[PDB]
Amino acid sequence: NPIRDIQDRLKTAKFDNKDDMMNLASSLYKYEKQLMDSSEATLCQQGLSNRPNSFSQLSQFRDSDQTGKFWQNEYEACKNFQTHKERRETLEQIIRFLQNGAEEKDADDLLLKTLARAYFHRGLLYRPKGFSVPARKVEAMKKAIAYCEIILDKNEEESEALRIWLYAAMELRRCGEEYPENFAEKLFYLANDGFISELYDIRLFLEYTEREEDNNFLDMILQENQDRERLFELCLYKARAC
Amino acid sequence: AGEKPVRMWVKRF
Amino acid sequence: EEYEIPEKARIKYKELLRVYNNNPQAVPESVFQSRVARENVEKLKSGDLVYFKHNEKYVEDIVPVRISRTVDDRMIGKRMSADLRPCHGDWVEDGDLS
RNA sequence: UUGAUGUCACGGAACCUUUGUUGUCUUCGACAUGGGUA
Ligand SMILES: [Zn+2]
Repeated sequence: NPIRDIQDRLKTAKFDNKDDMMNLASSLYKYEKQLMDSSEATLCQQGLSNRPNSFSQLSQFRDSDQTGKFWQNEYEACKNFQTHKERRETLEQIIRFLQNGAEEKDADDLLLKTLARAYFHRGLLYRPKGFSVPARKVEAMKKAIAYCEIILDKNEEESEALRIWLYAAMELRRCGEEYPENFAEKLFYLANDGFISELYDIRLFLEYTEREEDNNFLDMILQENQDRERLFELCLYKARAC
Repeated sequence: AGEKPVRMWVKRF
Repeated sequence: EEYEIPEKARIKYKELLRVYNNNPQAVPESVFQSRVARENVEKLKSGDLVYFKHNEKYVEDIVPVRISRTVDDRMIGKRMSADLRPCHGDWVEDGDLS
């Protein structure tokens, strides 16, 4: 029960504490979201016990009052769904709920990172219905770039925002579109950040090498462990490095 | 209605 | 020696005012009605002469005349079991849900 | 405010998806009033 979760959060909640206030907001956010969906949880017709105390705690919370952390955990649930139908639907809900926060001037970077990453992942799931590349896939990859550029203007070397910007830029190339204007500059900054031992990031460093002829990242690529699931990708990456 | 206080003679027993 | 007026006593007095005004058995002649009923008093203002009941520092009840009405300090919802109240109902506690 | 020996843009349906629904007997008996007396 979402209501039972809220009631438990109210029993042990310190408003100066940040761990409790994050759990209480999570229970409140989850209960509201299940209401908007006409899910079977809406059949819970009970209320909160200890009304005078529940009212005071809820009233203090609203005066004391993160959106980013609740929705970040909702996205991490998407990445574990087996079917593309399951992932495509949940990405639909995340995008529509986080659109309001993106418009706000005082928008948390965690909210913007989650929304840009949700646009990128939804862009990968657009099924073609013709000879042309889907126009929605191009728009999704461009929206993800726009959100990341909001973060990148404040901090030109944000580690995750650069990666999401570079992920969407590569998929624009795969769709026949050219690279964005600052693709050379954004790619240089990730090289300054260091080296990431992830297959989906190694290809970004190979693009850096082909444009800057810098050999520092190549030996790191050739030392990768070969116990990973997508072994064909790593063999191709090492052949490019060799 | 007591807007202006008034002095009066009172007798008690 | 002065005593404090809590928000409870003001609400009881404001309930008392509308009972005087909305009296279906009130005399037709406004001259025979009380000052509260005749002038249609709707709030307690400064300089008003009343009869008050106090305990220790705080006041309890306020009446305009010597013999008047005793307004209950609870809503009638508190005078029945909380289980017998409507499953979805109204707020009878202190403070406003607004 | 064009450029010219080359424009199918009348080459492209703002299209697709969501019950104004839910809950309530046109019902009915005890008062009203503030002092007065000492
Ligand atoms: Zn009921």
